[PDB]
Amino acid sequence: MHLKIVCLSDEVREMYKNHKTHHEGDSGLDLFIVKDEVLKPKSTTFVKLGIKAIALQYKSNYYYKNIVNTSFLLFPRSSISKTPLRLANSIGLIDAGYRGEIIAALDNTSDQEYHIKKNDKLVQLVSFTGEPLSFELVEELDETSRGEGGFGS
Amino acid sequence: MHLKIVCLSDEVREMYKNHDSGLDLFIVKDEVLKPKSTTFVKLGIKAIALQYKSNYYYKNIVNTSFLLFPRSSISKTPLRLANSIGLIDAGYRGEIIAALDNTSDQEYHIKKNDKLVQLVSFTGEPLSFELVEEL
Amino acid sequence: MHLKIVCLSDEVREMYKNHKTHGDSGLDLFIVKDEVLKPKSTTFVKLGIKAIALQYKSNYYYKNIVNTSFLLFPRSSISKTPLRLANSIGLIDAGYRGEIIAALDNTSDQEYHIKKNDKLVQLVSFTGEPLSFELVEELDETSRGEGGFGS
Ligand SMILES: O=c1ccn([C@H]2C[C@H](O)[C@@H](CNC(c3ccccc3)c3ccccc3)O2)c(=O)[nH]1
Ligand SMILES: O=c1ccn([C@H]2C[C@H](O)[C@@H](CNC(c3ccccc3)c3ccccc3)O2)c(=O)[nH]1
Ligand SMILES: O=c1ccn([C@H]2C[C@H](O)[C@@H](CNC(c3ccccc3)c3ccccc3)O2)c(=O)[nH]1
Repeated sequence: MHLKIVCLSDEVREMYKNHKTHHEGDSGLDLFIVKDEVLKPKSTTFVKLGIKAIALQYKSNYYYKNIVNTSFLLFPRSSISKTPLRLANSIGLIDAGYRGEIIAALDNTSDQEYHIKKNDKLVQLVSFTGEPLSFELVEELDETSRGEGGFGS
Repeated sequence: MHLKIVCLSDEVREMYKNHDSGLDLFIVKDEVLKPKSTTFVKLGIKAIALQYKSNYYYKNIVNTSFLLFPRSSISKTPLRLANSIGLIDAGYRGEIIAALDNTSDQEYHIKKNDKLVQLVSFTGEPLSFELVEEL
Repeated sequence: MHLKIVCLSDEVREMYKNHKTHGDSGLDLFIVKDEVLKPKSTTFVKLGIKAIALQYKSNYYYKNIVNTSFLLFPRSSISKTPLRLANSIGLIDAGYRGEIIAALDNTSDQEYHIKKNDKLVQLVSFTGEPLSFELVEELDETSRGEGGFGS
């Protein structure tokens, strides 16, 4: 599976240009926390990840009664387990047509505020097939304004 | 992936007659979830999933296993799916149930027509469905 | 999907030789020793096994049998307990050689006793295809694979 990722700021672009934990073969792509943020105790926070993405896979014939955009998954990283933060929707399902910012809905199970920091890695993108992932940085996902493409401001 | 769905009452049939990687499932009856609880919420349907046969390593159409995901909008409630993602094995013929944890210190009211969970294929392929009398 | 499983003790080998729970999409994994989980805690519970998953090679877009990634799911029956899988679903990458661990949140205000033979989690293929398994002594020639020259 190949991800095309639009970074929503120069700061975010710099993070993904120097991605330090992605290796050839990996089934998950770590995503960064992109801004220091305080998560309220016993709360759900919709944490913006500063990127938009599409996933590309080979077309397949499927029962329903070359390369195509496909749905993909947002998993917690195993290392989230040492924190009090949990993914509210368990596993995120990003449909093939979504052009919005990728968000992690994080439950803070602690009675204390939780500080997340730029460069923390709490979630990862994954293919439905679990196949190795590649990615590249692009300026737009498609021609639409939500896709960050097309004419004008 | 194609689902054949048995609705377990005419009220439920009505909901699915008047109903993409996930197929939203409805809460089919108003219900109060106790504070700090797990409730097995019955969804009033049985279902089998059909996909093309594949050669797999071990040791035309087949019924296959499928998944029960939370909807992303569950996040806006205090309810969480207890078993994370439900696995419905190919052999299952029972009613589909969502095990919902109410993390609130107060009771939570779910209503008929609420959509908290969805059925998903292992491949994330588009889903179709039809209503049947029998699996 | 076919799993090659290394059991890390004879006690664990005894369990998997006599499985009893296993065309199924999930392979149940055992709790392998009695353990007490503290209240309001996350415990990294060691499952006493290492495992590689094998599938037929498939062509994938990226810019005969192979090692493949696989998943650690809670069992549906975990729902009746106060235990929850901290990371939702575990992702085990192709060829991973460490002991498989279940990170379990005890959401109770009471300590929770897990017991040898309890089944709380299961291994699952990304395709949901039936699973087979066999017991092996090593995954590869490396010490982390439990193989190769000893001492
Ligand atoms: O885990 C997910 C799952 C889906 N989506 C995409 C596809 C979905 O179509 C979209 C839903 N946005 C919701 C929202 C709800 C739960 C988790 C994330 C996002 C939302 C955004 C901002 C505030 C409050 C809720 O996000 C996502 O970004 N992350
Ligand atoms: O999330 C799931 C996972 C599996 N199943 C199917 C296939 C599994 O083989 C089966 C387990 N049924 C149990 C049960 C226990 C926990 C969560 C859901 C369901 C049950 C049966 C009767 C009453 C109340 C609960 O349900 C399901 O309906 N939902
Ligand atoms: O649920 C999972 C997911 C991945 N892994 C494998 C593949 C992952 O690559 C690996 C992550 N190991 C971590 C760890 C952290 C949380 C939960 C489990 C495992 C670890 C354990 C003990 C000490 C230090 C770290 O475990 C696993 O054993 N169980």
